[PDB]
Amino acid sequence: FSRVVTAAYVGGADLQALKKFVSEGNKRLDAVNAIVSNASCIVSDAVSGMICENPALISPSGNCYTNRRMAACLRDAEIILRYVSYSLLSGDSSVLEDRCLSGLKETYSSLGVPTAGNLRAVGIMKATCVAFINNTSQQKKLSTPAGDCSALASEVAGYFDKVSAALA
Amino acid sequence: AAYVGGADLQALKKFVSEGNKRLDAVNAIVSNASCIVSDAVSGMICENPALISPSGNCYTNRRMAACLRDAEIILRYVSYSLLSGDSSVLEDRCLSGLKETYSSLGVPTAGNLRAVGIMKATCVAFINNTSQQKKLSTPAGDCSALASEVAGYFDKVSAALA
Amino acid sequence: AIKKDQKAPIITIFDNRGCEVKKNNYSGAKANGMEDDQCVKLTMETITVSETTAAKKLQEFIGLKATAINVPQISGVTKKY
Amino acid sequence: AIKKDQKAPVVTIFDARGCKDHSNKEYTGAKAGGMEDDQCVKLTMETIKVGDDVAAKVLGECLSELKSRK
Ligand SMILES: *CCC1=C(C)C(=O)N/C1=C\c1[nH]c(/C=C2\N=C(C[C@H]3NC(=O)C([C@H](*)C)=C3C)C(C)=C2CCC(=O)O)c(CCC(=O)O)c1C
Ligand SMILES: *CCC1=C(C)C(=O)N/C1=C\c1[nH]c(/C=C2\N=C(C[C@H]3NC(=O)C([C@H](*)C)=C3C)C(C)=C2CCC(=O)O)c(CCC(=O)O)c1C
Ligand SMILES: *[C@@H](C)C1=C(C)C(=O)N/C1=C\c1[nH]c(/C=C2N=C(/C=C3\NC(=O)C(CC)=C3C)C(C)=C\2CCC(=O)O)c(CCC(=O)O)c1C
Ligand SMILES: *[C@@H](C)C1=C(C)C(=O)N/C1=C\c1[nH]c(/C=C2N=C(/C=C3\NC(=O)C(CC)=C3C)C(C)=C\2CCC(=O)O)c(CCC(=O)O)c1C
Ligand SMILES: *[C@@H](C)[C@H]1/C(=C/c2[nH]c(/C=C3N=C(/C=C4\NC(=O)C(CC)=C4C)C(C)=C\3CCC(=O)O)c(CCC(=O)O)c2C)NC(=O)[C@@H]1C
Ligand SMILES: *[C@@H](C)[C@H]1/C(=C/c2[nH]c(/C=C3N=C(/C=C4\NC(=O)C(CC)=C4C)C(C)=C\3CCC(=O)O)c(CCC(=O)O)c2C)NC(=O)[C@@H]1C
Ligand SMILES: *[C@H](C)[C@H]1/C(=C/c2[nH]c(/C=C3N=C(/C=C4\NC(=O)C(CC)=C4C)C(C)=C\3CCC(=O)O)c(CCC(=O)O)c2C)NC(=O)[C@@H]1C
Ligand SMILES: *[C@H](C)[C@H]1/C(=C/c2[nH]c(/C=C3N=C(/C=C4\NC(=O)C(CC)=C4C)C(C)=C\3CCC(=O)O)c(CCC(=O)O)c2C)NC(=O)[C@@H]1C
Repeated sequence: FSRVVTAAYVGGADLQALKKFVSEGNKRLDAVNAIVSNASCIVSDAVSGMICENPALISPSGNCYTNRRMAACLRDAEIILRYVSYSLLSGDSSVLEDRCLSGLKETYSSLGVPTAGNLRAVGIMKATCVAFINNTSQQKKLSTPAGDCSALASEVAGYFDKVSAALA
Repeated sequence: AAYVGGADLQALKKFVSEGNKRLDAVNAIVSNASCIVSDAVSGMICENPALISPSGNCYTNRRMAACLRDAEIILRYVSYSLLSGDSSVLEDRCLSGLKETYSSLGVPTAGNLRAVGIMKATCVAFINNTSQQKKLSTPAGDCSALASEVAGYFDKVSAALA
Repeated sequence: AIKKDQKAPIITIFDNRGCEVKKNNYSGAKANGMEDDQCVKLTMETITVSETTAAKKLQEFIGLKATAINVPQISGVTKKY
Repeated sequence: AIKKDQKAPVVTIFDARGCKDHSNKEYTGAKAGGMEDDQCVKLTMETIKVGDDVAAKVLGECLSELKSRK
């Protein structure tokens, strides 16, 4: 997938081969599916939770005041979520660190984007994604075969931790 | 805009049944409106993927937008029915003439029936705080009457579109 | 009859007990009570969905399998109507 | 380093087993002889954008749920 980052369709024998190049290929693809197919909710739930716990962020003094600022924040949360989703697909954080995190703290410092709010938004997204992967719903209320995805959940948790460490 | 606060809000609460609980129930819908619409249109589609096939009614951004829009319109008039305690505005301004509009356009009835059904189930779960997410804190109690009331409003939508 | 202007009531619920910000949108009689810190806002506005949003939602829906946590499953692989 | 073009990878997962009405013409590699012939991952790189409609609606939710203190 390195080409597209720097449309790809991987199916058939290419997909068969791709699954033997990562650990737990099938469950990994299920986890990605859960995250990307719920992206708008994941993102808005994190940004609105950041705000509902610290309403000054949408006061006239707050960094999310105005539709244009709110849109930029929602966008960034989605950028982060997508690079985490790519790390889960690829099994490593190289592109996340290079293309999403390197230089971001300095950018936010120069813009005045607040660290506290960023950490809370990321933390809500982390908890949400971990819960989608460690989903213990009864089978009739679950889109995937029920089983243990705890290793994948820990892996995705670690990718969010790399985001938090870069922004703090 | 209309702002109902202070003594006007006390009057509103007295002029409907279970005023404070009713506001919690309304908030369970409107504070989740984008997720409610998403679940309904997405489930409509995953049950019948033909809706986004190259000839289906939700194909193209313009039509998808209109459908997402309509689900929200319907949802918001249901939320207003719950705020006010009756369906007169919903029937007059949202349902009257809508079935023939949809028939003229070819907007599929079974799709609307599925979307409305999901919206009803989702709202009832948020109102009763049995959804996975429970972000709105309420004192403990029984909201089954308000849940049944909103279920009635969605059923009038279904009845008008069926 | 529907006006065909796609306008619907937008309701915002402000339960702002414990909020120190003073707002003056409501101009009526005071409650001298909790409702001085509570408000319902109602507007009638065109409901709008951008084609950017519609494209993004299509991409979220087009896998046809994933759902919210702990909800019923109705997905299929054939035309139903 | 971030490019400051706001572009991110968009992943789509197609578990299309049993689906017949879509022409599986996008993947042009060899077949697996197995269930992967009905399965596909898509990846594109896109400018991430948020419409004013979503920005306004998310704000509208927020304003409806600022946490009370008591
Ligand atoms: C929206 C996507 C979603 C679907 C679909 C689903 O089924 N569950 C989903 C989301 C989800 N959210 C969490 C956790 C949190 N969400 C928030 C924000 C909301 N809480 C508020 O107080 C608030 C303003 C009024 C919100 C908006 C928060 C704060 C959390 C908790 C984060 C934490 O630190 O633990 C989850 C995780 C599972 C859970 O129930 O906590 C999920 C799956
Ligand atoms: C809005 C997201 C959300 C959060 C956050 C949360 O905590 N609950 C949420 C959603 C929610 N959904 C339902 C019920 C249904 N959703 C669907 C659609 C999905 N199922 C699919 O198969 C599919 C395509 C792959 C979907 C998308 C359906 C069919 C239902 C059931 C509808 C019915 O008529 O019963 C609820 C209600 C859950 C409950 O009743 O306990 C909630 C809260
Ligand atoms: C406390 C939750 C809070 C802190 C802390 C903070 O920094 N900002 C906070 C609240 C806040 N409120 C609003 C907007 C509105 N609040 C409203 C409530 C009332 N209006 C009234 O007249 C009364 C008395 C009966 C209320 C209880 C309303 C109606 C709001 C919307 C006004 C509008 O239509 O534009 C915000 C948003 C930003 C702002 O206007 O200050 C915030 C952040
Ligand atoms: C079955 C679920 C179905 C019915 C019934 C129906 O009416 N439409 C259905 C599916 C459907 N699929 C798509 C889009 C894509 N499907 C893809 C899957 C594969 N492509 C391949 O080459 C292979 C072989 C390995 C696949 C398993 C892909 C990649 C799709 C995206 C195409 C793109 O990006 O342009 C849709 C959307 C509309 C369409 O193109 O048919 C639908 C409705
Ligand atoms: C944690 C991630 C969740 C969970 C997952 C889980 N999935 C499986 C089994 C399968 N999942 C797939 C999915 C795909 N393979 C593909 O090629 C594609 C399209 C790109 C997808 C979506 C497949 C094919 C399987 C094999 C079974 C089948 O054919 O249906 C399991 C079972 C164990 C295993 O590894 O096979 C599990 C546990 N389950 C959960 O409960 C978590 C919420
Ligand atoms: C079902 C909906 C859930 C449930 C509700 C429930 N709420 C209360 C008490 C209150 N609810 C409110 C809410 C508001 N009042 C406002 O003015 C506004 C802003 C417009 C809101 C959001 C309030 C203030 C109260 C307290 C009232 C008081 O004077 O103390 C109850 C308690 C019973 C009652 O009738 O008051 C209940 C049961 N509870 C649940 O468990 C369901 C999930
Ligand atoms: C989505 C769940 C379903 C669906 C929706 C769909 N609707 C339209 C077009 C229109 N919808 C309306 C509805 C209203 N107008 C109003 O003023 C009100 C009350 C306030 C309502 C409820 C109207 C008037 C139209 C036509 C005009 C317009 O959109 O501006 C479309 C587009 C139809 C087309 O062919 O272009 C769609 C797709 N479609 C589905 O498949 C779902 C079942
Ligand atoms: C939301 C949780 C938080 C918040 C966000 C916020 N961000 C900006 C502005 C920018 N964000 C970026 C980020 C990136 N560009 C990239 O290319 C990538 C990697 C692919 C990333 C992560 C950049 C470059 C900017 C500035 C330039 C631009 O927007 O194109 C804003 C707007 C800041 C302003 O002053 O206008 C906001 C509001 N704000 C918060 O309060 C939350 C904590």
